[PDB]
Amino acid sequence: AISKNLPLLNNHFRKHWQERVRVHFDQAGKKASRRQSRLRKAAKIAPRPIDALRPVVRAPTVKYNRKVRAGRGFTLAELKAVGIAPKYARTIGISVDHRRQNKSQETFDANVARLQEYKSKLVIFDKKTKASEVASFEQVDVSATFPVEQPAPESGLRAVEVPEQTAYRTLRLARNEKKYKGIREKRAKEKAEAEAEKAK
Amino acid sequence: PTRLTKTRKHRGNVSAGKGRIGKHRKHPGGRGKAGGQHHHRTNLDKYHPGYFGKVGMRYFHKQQNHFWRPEINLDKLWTLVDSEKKDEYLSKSSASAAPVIDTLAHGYGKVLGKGRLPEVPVIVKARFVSKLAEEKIRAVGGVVELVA
Amino acid sequence: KTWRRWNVKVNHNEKRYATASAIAASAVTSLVLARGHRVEQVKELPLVVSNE
Amino acid sequence: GAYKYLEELQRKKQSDVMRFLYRVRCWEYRQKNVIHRASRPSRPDKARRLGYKAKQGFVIYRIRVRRGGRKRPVPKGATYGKPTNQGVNQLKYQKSLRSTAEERVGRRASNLRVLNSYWVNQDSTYKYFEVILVDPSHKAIRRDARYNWIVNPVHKHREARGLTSAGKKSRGINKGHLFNKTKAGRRHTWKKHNTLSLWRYRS
Amino acid sequence: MAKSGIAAGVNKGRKTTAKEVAPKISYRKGASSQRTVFVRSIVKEVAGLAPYERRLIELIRNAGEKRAKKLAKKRLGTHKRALRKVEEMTQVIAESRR
Amino acid sequence: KKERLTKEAAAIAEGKTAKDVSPKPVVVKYGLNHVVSLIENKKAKLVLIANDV
RNA sequence: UGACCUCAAAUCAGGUAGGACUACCCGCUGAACUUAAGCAUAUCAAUAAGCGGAGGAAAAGAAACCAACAGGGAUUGCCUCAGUAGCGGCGAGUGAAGCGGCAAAAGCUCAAAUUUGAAAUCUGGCGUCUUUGGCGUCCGAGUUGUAAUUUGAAGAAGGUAUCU
RNA sequence: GUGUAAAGUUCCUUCGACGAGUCGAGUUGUUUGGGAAUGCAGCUCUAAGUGGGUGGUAAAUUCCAUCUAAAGCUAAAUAUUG
Repeated sequence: AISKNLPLLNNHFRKHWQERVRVHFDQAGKKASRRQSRLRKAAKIAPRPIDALRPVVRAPTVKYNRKVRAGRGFTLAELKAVGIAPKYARTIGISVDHRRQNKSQETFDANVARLQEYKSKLVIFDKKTKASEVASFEQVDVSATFPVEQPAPESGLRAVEVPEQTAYRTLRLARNEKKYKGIREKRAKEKAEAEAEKAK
Repeated sequence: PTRLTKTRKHRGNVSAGKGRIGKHRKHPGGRGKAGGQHHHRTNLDKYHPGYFGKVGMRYFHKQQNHFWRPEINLDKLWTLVDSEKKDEYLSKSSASAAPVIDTLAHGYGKVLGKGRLPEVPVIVKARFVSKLAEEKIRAVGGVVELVA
Repeated sequence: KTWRRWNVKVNHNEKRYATASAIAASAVTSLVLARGHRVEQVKELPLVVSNE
Repeated sequence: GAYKYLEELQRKKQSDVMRFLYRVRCWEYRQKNVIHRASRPSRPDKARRLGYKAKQGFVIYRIRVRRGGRKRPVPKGATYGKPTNQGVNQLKYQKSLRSTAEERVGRRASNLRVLNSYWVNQDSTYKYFEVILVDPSHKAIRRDARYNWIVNPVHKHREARGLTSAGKKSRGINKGHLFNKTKAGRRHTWKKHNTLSLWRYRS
Repeated sequence: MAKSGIAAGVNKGRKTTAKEVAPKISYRKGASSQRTVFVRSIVKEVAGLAPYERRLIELIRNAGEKRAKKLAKKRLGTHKRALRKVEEMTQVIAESRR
Repeated sequence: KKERLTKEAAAIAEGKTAKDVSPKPVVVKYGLNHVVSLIENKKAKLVLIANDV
């Protein structure tokens, strides 16, 4: 049951796995029918675009801080800045997220500029709008028209400024300070009451 | 292909290559890793030392995103410089104007100090550097800028 | 069983290698004759016709 | 409104007043049938919270459920298995008595839709519940835009499928890391995790 | 700024320009109101006290703060809820000594 | 109420506000929520409570 | 002689439930063979059998969420995370989630508020019309609360500049 | 079209009701990757109003972050030996 110099395997096939085998023979058929659904939906609502405009947000965690991606909806503050009521905004292809807030200014400004770029190109029809004017429009892809773009990483040339303390020393000192913050605070405090009670 | 297998060559020979005495059976020795401490001990000791027992402390709910910190050495640091401006940068660079290398935007956590740099000032941006890596960078007239 | 392997993956670059090699072979008369085509009354290969 | 006073008073279940009222009502309910029809909610505020409205087509049924665990119904306690499965006593039903009350009431009044239920009283042998049911064939329900949803056939015996509040509580349908096994149904999650997914171009 | 600007240490992280946020209304959930205080004082007049609340008051009357705290933690379940319970009993006694 | 409604319809037809034709009502306030709200606002002058609720 | 409350009766007027199917779905209940080269925890398996309940899908679903970041943002599925953290006679075995890429994207409703200058609400009967219903009228339901107004993303009551 | 209607939009003031034998705790059983206890259920105890829950090692002290339970509806993407 255990022979030769081989890796030890974890093959989890001790249950009735043969009754739950899902083979995706319909991958091509699903692709084609997905395209047909997409075409029907696009043709139903033309020239109004198929996608709602989405914001741009920072990916969470220390691993994905660098990347920026498409969010769910513009916050109520971002819509407040461009003067669109959220109830109204949902009707003109702008997605809304009541849950997100803006602690920083960079994301808020980027999404405000995104909303302004969208609002500039928006043409809202009405009863007086006739079939010829509507016919003169093309159904765009909102996501491609307003793509989420990564901010440019720093490159080029800059002047060199060398601090006295090395970066390695800076990191070591920061680690040490964080490690001993609590014990140093406790020591300093108890010394404070010791020298403020016996010196009374 | 089934036609190139040895099953097609074993046709006509009684035991199909399994021997007449041994008599290929269901599971002599047990199933899986059975008997690893009893009758397969001689195999586990020889080829998989350290298999049995506990070492170290548990870590409940380990999130691997915290420990994300890909390494880049100094011998590979100039690849992060734009390819078409590398030769121009390598020639005219000076303390008044040196290329800036943001290692974080390229997906790296720590700058390590293996290899030798071109004798050219650079401005390196990293979340972390090793002691020797930063000594080598300042030795060519550069600097390390810590970012977050 | 249906979960037998039916499709096979080929590296994209290798597939393009083969496409280019076959396109090159289409211009060799000995290969076209060996392939089995009646191309003895075509003066030269490749055979290019006007866009009409 | 008096509903705020009712709501705050019903929380003082160990006060003299509520202890007396519970004694009297527990006796009175124990005298009647196991399932009987209540002319009106004994806790009108609690009924309002759970969606009851004083309209024709809303019905209240009081039911009495036996307390305690679930003795394993095997003859003479012999289980015929491994010693880990030999337990007969100290076993517990996986649905609350609230769900059992709703299921039995829904079985009795088979033409109604169980809307919800609530606790009314308690003694050593019985818990007492009041179940709010809706008649889906009454026009006052069929013409009410706030309750038309229950007329749709997906809500046939929603209490027998665990779709009431008590049933969704017992199924572990909640958000977060504490409900990883049961966010989207325990058996659905298990099936998803025990399925071998093979694609055309195997990876 | 509000971050150290480096990847380690106390208050680590990238500096950003903090934007003032208007607090969500849902954060006001635990706030008390005139309506609920007035109703709760009336119900307390009508309801009275639970049997364990009466027993707690006697322990506090007998200078048994340590005794009262243990009974409340046994009854209520947690130490945090017991500490609040013992206090509103101290206020109850303080409002019945006049 | 139907008779008052007819009179107010005639008044609003002739161009009056339907408030200037009917005097302000002085009636018994009933209903539990309504009467509790009146008590809490110190608007009630007398309360009668049934003994068999 | 009358209301009210509770409980009945009727071949009362008009309705409704049950049973069938089984591939998928929502629950409950629930093994053992098997593996561990024995076997009792474990494994098989939170499976088979058994019971209850549906639909064209069901379930879930607009955070008492994930996080610890420069933060994300209902639910579902895929790829990945990952045969990993972890669980385990720490043996045999077993084993998720966050992030990320994508498919699809859609949001909301009550209770808790005095209409109090007017129960403004609703089933039914009867009549009528142009009938998935409208209008009128009479009983009845309902103040132990049916409508309008608000749902935390808010919102209300006053005041406010006009606009859309 | 009954739009002297309804809805939204700015700012100010005062307010701003928000679900209990429930949360939570102990114990028992089952279950889970959940490990001084993941969920569920029984029994006993049983709240509060910036309170309550969560923050994967039990406890106390002090903060911070994040939601707002104990009421409800909702297409699509998904499954499909009938």
